[PDB]
Amino acid sequence: ELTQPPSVSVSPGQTARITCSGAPLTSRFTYWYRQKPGQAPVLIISRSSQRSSGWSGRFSASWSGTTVTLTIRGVQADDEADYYCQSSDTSDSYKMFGGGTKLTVLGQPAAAPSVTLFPPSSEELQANKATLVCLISDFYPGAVTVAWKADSSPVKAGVETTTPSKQSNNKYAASSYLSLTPEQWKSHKSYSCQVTHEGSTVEKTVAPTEC
Amino acid sequence: VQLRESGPGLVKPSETLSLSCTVSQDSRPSDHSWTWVRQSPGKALEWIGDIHYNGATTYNPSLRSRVRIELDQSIPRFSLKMTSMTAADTGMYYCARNAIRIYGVVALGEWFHYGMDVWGQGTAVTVSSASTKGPSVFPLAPSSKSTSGGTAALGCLVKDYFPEPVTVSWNSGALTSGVHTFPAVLQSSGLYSLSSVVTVPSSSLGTQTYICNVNHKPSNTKVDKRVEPKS
Amino acid sequence: RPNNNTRKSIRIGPGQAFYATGDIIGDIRQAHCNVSKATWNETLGKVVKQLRK
Amino acid sequence: ITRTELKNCSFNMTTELRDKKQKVYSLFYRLDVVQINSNKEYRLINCNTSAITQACPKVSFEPIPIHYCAPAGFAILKCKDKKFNGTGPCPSVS
Ligand SMILES: *[C@@H]1O[C@H](CO)[C@@H](O[C@@H]2O[C@H](CO)[C@@H](O[C@@H]3O[C@H](CO[C@H]4O[C@H](CO[C@H]5O[C@H](CO)[C@@H](O)[C@H](O)[C@@H]5O)[C@@H](O)[C@H](O[C@H]5O[C@H](CO)[C@@H](O)[C@H](O[C@H]6O[C@H](CO)[C@@H](O)[C@H](O)[C@@H]6O)[C@@H]5O)[C@@H]4O)[C@@H](O)[C@H](O[C@H]4O[C@H](CO)[C@@H](O)[C@H](O)[C@@H]4O[C@H]4O[C@H](CO)[C@@H](O)[C@H](O)[C@@H]4O)[C@@H]3O)[C@H](O)[C@H]2NC(C)=O)[C@H](O)[C@H]1NC(C)=O
Ligand SMILES: *[C@@H]1O[C@H](CO[C@@H]2O[C@@H](C)[C@@H](O)[C@@H](O)[C@@H]2O)[C@@H](O[C@@H]2O[C@H](CO)[C@@H](O[C@@H]3O[C@H](CO[C@H]4O[C@H](CO[C@H]5O[C@H](CO)[C@@H](O)[C@H](O)[C@@H]5O)[C@@H](O)[C@H](O)[C@@H]4O)[C@@H](O)[C@H](O[C@H]4O[C@H](CO)[C@@H](O)[C@H](O)[C@@H]4O[C@@H]4O[C@H](CO)[C@@H](O)[C@H](O)[C@H]4NC(C)=O)[C@@H]3O)[C@H](O)[C@H]2NC(C)=O)[C@H](O)[C@H]1NC(C)=O
Ligand SMILES: *[C@@H]1O[C@H](CO)[C@@H](O[C@@H]2O[C@H](CO)[C@@H](O[C@@H]3O[C@H](CO[C@H]4O[C@H](CO)[C@@H](O)[C@H](O[C@H]5O[C@H](CO[C@H]6O[C@H](CO)[C@@H](O)[C@H](O)[C@@H]6O)[C@@H](O)[C@H](O)[C@@H]5O)[C@@H]4O)[C@@H](O)[C@H](O[C@H]4O[C@H](CO)[C@@H](O)[C@H](O)[C@@H]4O)[C@@H]3O)[C@H](O)[C@H]2NC(C)=O)[C@H](O)[C@H]1NC(C)=O
Ligand SMILES: *[C@@H]1O[C@H](CO)[C@@H](O[C@@H]2O[C@H](CO)[C@@H](O[C@@H]3O[C@H](CO[C@H]4O[C@H](CO)[C@@H](O)[C@H](O)[C@@H]4O)[C@@H](O)[C@H](O)[C@@H]3O)[C@H](O)[C@H]2NC(C)=O)[C@H](O)[C@H]1NC(C)=O
Ligand SMILES: *[C@@H]1O[C@H](CO)[C@@H](O[C@@H]2O[C@H](CO)[C@@H](O[C@@H]3O[C@H](CO)[C@@H](O)[C@H](O)[C@@H]3O)[C@H](O)[C@H]2NC(C)=O)[C@H](O)[C@H]1NC(C)=O
Ligand SMILES: *[C@@H]1O[C@H](CO)[C@@H](O[C@@H]2O[C@H](CO)[C@@H](O[C@@H]3O[C@H](CO)[C@@H](O)[C@H](O)[C@@H]3O)[C@H](O)[C@H]2NC(C)=O)[C@H](O)[C@H]1NC(C)=O
Ligand SMILES: *[C@@H]1O[C@H](CO)[C@@H](O[C@@H]2O[C@H](CO)[C@@H](O[C@@H]3O[C@H](CO)[C@@H](O)[C@H](O)[C@@H]3O)[C@H](O)[C@H]2NC(C)=O)[C@H](O)[C@H]1NC(C)=O
Ligand SMILES: *[C@@H]1O[C@H](CO)[C@@H](O)[C@H](O)[C@H]1NC(C)=O
Repeated sequence: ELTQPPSVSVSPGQTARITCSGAPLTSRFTYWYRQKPGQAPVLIISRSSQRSSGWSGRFSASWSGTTVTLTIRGVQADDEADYYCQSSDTSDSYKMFGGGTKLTVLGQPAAAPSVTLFPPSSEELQANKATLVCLISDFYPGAVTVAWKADSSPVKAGVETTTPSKQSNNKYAASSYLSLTPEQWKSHKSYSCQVTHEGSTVEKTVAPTEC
Repeated sequence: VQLRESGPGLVKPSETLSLSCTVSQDSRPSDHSWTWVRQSPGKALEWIGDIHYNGATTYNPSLRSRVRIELDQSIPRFSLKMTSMTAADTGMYYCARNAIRIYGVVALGEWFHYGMDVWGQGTAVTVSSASTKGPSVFPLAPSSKSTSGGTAALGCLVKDYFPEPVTVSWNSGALTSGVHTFPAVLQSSGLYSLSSVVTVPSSSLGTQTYICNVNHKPSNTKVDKRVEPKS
Repeated sequence: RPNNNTRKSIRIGPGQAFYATGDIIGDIRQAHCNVSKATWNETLGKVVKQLRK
Repeated sequence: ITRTELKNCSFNMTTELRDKKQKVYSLFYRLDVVQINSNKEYRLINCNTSAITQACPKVSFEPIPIHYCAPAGFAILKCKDKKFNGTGPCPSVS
């Protein structure tokens, strides 16, 4: 029943502090690792002798009664992901897992997405049903509405908007997907899907029979 | 050194699932003890047990009834099993190696753990009784203005797929300068709809308009489609 | 014994010096004695044979 | 901070001058020391029972062949019989 925090943050270019509390902290040592989203974790710190293992400059570790101290380098920039924590029971049988903290760096730029909104063109107008598309990405952070409209004023119409997910450099790229009939694609309006976060918010148009 | 997974990666809740991993070009695979881990959809990592060429059996006590691991002394095959328990826990299962160095004499307690140091390609496993109809090609039809470079969005989307894995390749992995892929949602049927637009240096394109290659892992996994020369 | 020890001489009284262990360099390990497993199984067999009669 | 078998122990002894004392940290082995009654304070096991005298460093403890030869007017009879069960009448004598 070890305890690793899951939500802490710190400013870039400053020393941080990672802990992991658990009673079976004797014959266990400490794991951590930083799994960037959708990737595989790597060695946070590795034992190459029975004495110690904080030789590399980037990271060091300290030991307390129960909580473990994962000190880190002075610069906390560019390297960010959630840091788990793992250890083994006293009987040298079992490996406990107990979460780990996702860290975010301050001083992040101001949110602004600018992707070109694609139209449903060239395959479904041949088929039975229209496949509606208005993919918006590269926002930071989320909590942005796309505001689907009827002609010049919004209407939800029950369309589906998916979940934000970080990719590349800590930038969520959820996207948004519409789903309706083809008769509506050529009976409703020319259609154009904007985005709204704060202040200046831009859009692009899909256009009808544009070829 | 190299190590990559194997197996289907999908199952119904009633039947036992069994996947494996393959290690090769390793200088010494026999002595190193390895264990498997799983990552829930709520992003909570978990531990399954160690095993050794020695023949040591150990797993997580919460999953003892389900898992029963096997070994191949000839060529390293890393089979795995999970019987009674299947649903909910379904997420991204991994392949890893729990490296071991020695501080002296084995069988004397002198074999300290190096820890996890090499991992697999990464595979995903979820439970859902629905099967896969498969993906069909679907271009996005771009439009370009006159001159001086500028914006260049061109996509080849696929609306229908059931396997969480999606393999994206623009001209069989020819362009790595810019590549982009995004996820989607379940809709009402449960077949998600993943589409990908690639940012390319487009001003005037001649017979280099780039194609798309599909995942489609559960079904026949090969459709090659070219976007229209609209540039 | 795998221990790599060091002579630490400390003068007690006028001339005498007490030679003790310093800090052990190059890891710490347990002492052991190996025995040929195949060669021992034949010796325990020859003994039980002549104890038999 | 985590088998043990040995102790990084210390004490203070006599120095070259009986007026002055000196602390030195040495090491000892388990079972050479047994507890007295925080901060562990130990004790040489021999001080409870008998004295102690360090062996000389230049003394070789390797066993070498030491013949036992008889004085004058006496002789050591050795048995040459291979199967000398117990002790009885050895027929082959030297
Ligand atoms: C009674 O029975 C017992 C039991 O059988 C016998 O007792 C002892 O048993 C011990 C435990 O088995 C054993 O102790 C260790 O021996 C290790 C030997 O390791 C061998 O394999 C290594 C493989 O690792 C590499 O490949 C891996 C994949 O294959 C890869 O994953 C890994 O990353 C590595 O790349 C080899 O590296 C290692 O090489 C040795 O032997 C080679 C033979 O070809 C030789 O070529 C090597 O060096 C040569 O060249 C160099 C450079 O010029 C010269 O300097 C050398 O003199 C030599 O010519 C090398 O000798 C083996 O094949 C040891 O590795 C291990 O030592 C490490 O750990 C100890 C304790 O922690 C350290 O003190 C030590 O310095 C080593 O690691 C430290 O340094 C490294 C280097 O940076 C650090 O990374 C690390 O963090 C540490 O700080 C142990 O010594 C005993 O050897 C064994 N006894 C004997 C005498 O052999 C007992 O002998 C029996 N008794 C009798 C009398 O019968
Ligand atoms: C087995 O046990 C033995 C015996 O250790 C015993 O207990 C320890 C606590 C110590 O008091 C021993 O004297 C005692 O016998 C172990 O052998 C000792 O191990 C310790 C481990 O810490 C060693 O301690 C380090 O000593 C470093 C150097 O100090 C030496 O010289 C001192 C006077 O010299 C002055 O000038 C020199 C430069 O010329 C400076 O380098 C030095 O700092 C002095 O200013 C003398 O008083 C000492 O006894 C010793 O002979 C010292 O630099 C280290 O202290 C630093 O760094 C540590 C981490 O490495 C850190 O933990 C300390 O807190 C400390 O940080 C600060 O450093 C400042 C420097 O000025 C100092 O002012 C602050 O006070 C200090 N912070 C505070 C507060 O603590 C260590 O103290 C010791 O040298 C070993 N024996 C010797 C040779 O004396 C043996 O290791 C054990 N086994 C094993 C293998 O572990
Ligand atoms: C007198 O002789 C009799 C002869 O019968 C002895 O009786 C048996 O003798 C055999 C002789 O080899 C013994 O040895 C072997 O036993 C294993 C099973 O042992 C497992 O359980 C024991 C406790 O009983 C435990 O000590 C072992 O530990 C091994 O594995 C652990 C696992 O750790 C791993 O996972 C953990 C996580 O859980 C990680 O943290 C860790 O890093 C690692 O990854 C290791 O840590 C240990 O170092 C050790 O390796 C085991 O858990 C059998 O499996 C052996 O034989 C079988 O396989 C071989 C190989 O294929 C095959 O040839 C053979 O036919 C078997 O199928 C072997 O039997 C028995 O323990 C012993 N006891 C029994 C059950 O009767 C008697 O003990 C002797 N008396 C004395 C005093 O020595
Ligand atoms: C230091 O002075 C001591 C007191 O004069 C010496 O006496 C004892 O010596 C033994 C030798 O092994 C030490 O080891 C302990 O022995 C006790 C004996 O208890 C046994 O009998 C009782 C009933 O009479 C029974 O209940 C127990 O189960 C035992 O069968 C053990 O109980 C301990 O576990 C341990 O083995 C003693 O520590 C030591 N002290 C005493 C008062 O027993 C000692 O020999 C002198 N020096 C040393 C330490 O060797
Ligand atoms: C037992 O411990 C002793 C002392 O540590 C070991 O002796 C050391 O062996 C090394 C082998 O390379 C010697 O070489 C080099 O010395 C230079 C200069 O001091 C140093 O910078 C290198 O890192 C390296 O140590 C070393 O001089 C020698 N003595 C010392 C003072 O360390 C010995 O090797 C160990 N066990 C045995 C018997 O091999
Ligand atoms: C020989 O070593 C012993 C210890 O085995 C010395 O006795 C006293 O040991 C304590 C242990 O903590 C020393 O600690 C000091 O305590 C004072 C007051 O509580 C504190 O202010 C210091 O910071 C330190 O913690 C103490 O110095 C030492 N002596 C006294 C007067 O208590 C003994 O002194 C050593 N040599 C001999 C036999 O004189
Ligand atoms: C070596 O082998 C000889 C035989 O060549 C043994 O001599 C005989 O040993 C047996 C058993 O020890 C004796 O029988 C017993 O004698 C005891 C009295 O000593 C008696 O209490 C028992 O009821 C039983 O009769 C036997 O008398 C003895 N002598 C002869 C002539 O057979 C000898 O013991 C073996 N051990 C040695 C000496 O290494
Ligand atoms: C002892 O060491 C020698 C060194 O050549 C080795 O040949 C022999 O097998 C060893 N015996 C054992 C079992 O310790």
